[PDB]
Amino acid sequence: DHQLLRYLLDKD
Amino acid sequence: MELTPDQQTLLHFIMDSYNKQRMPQEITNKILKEAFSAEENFLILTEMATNHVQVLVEFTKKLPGFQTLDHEDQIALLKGSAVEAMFLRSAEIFNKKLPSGHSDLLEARIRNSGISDEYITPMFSFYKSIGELKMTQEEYALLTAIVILSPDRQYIKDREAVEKLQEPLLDVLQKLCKIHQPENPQHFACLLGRLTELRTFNHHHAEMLMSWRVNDHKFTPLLCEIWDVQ
Ligand SMILES: CO[C@H](c1ccccc1)c1nc2cc(F)c(F)cc2n1[C@H](C(=O)N[C@H]1CC[C@H](O)CC1)C1CCCCC1
Repeated sequence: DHQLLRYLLDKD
Repeated sequence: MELTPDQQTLLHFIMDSYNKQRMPQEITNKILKEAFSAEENFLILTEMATNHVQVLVEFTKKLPGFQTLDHEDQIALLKGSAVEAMFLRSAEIFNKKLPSGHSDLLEARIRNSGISDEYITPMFSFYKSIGELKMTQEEYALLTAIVILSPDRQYIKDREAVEKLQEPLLDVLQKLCKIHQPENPQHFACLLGRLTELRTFNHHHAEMLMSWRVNDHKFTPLLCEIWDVQ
């Protein structure tokens, strides 16, 4: 699970 | 031979995006300012690497077509390229001209970082080999984009989709090598060969870090995700 990378990619 | 209007557009856009990084002077000033202990150097590295990953993700999402890729392949490309991109940026910084004797002190400070000397030696040989290529900012930027958009990464489902995005960047870089370095026709091949050497920094990356002469190897949650550390 990689929620921080997923967050940074999907934000904005 | 010559860049097309679309290629000049792509080049300037990659450059603008690449320049959002911390300036080399900001990094070298910190290291050259004073001698730090192995404990202070470990934290300087985790702070620098955390900032690098953040800036890298922003640069990556701006790469044409990256946002159209399968979301799992997007993560695979990031994890697959983060360490290589870090060392390519460190090689760029290491090779930036500084006042007489500063590059000697920088080298000595890096050697005194706190990690095993067996990891320091290939680092300097790679930096030296990048240095002899006398790369421009455009070459470092395009090569970083090419490293990120490598279709030959582990767990990539749709390799053709990645290949399609990498091809225009490879084409621009080849033209730049033919323009900037016309006396050296092996320059483009020389740059692509470096990318194979970059991949070696992957396998023993966690080991190099755990070899740091510190009591606790505490990494930020972002670094735990992108690297293979706990
Ligand atoms: C990949 O790190 C190696 C390293 C060497 C030795 C041990 C571990 C790693 C490295 N090579 C460097 C070359 C330099 F010219 C330079 F200025 C600093 C350099 N660093 C560390 C660092 O700062 N890398 C940042 C990463 C994110 C970027 O956006 C900016 C560079 C390191 C140097 C020693 C003190 C702690 C930090």
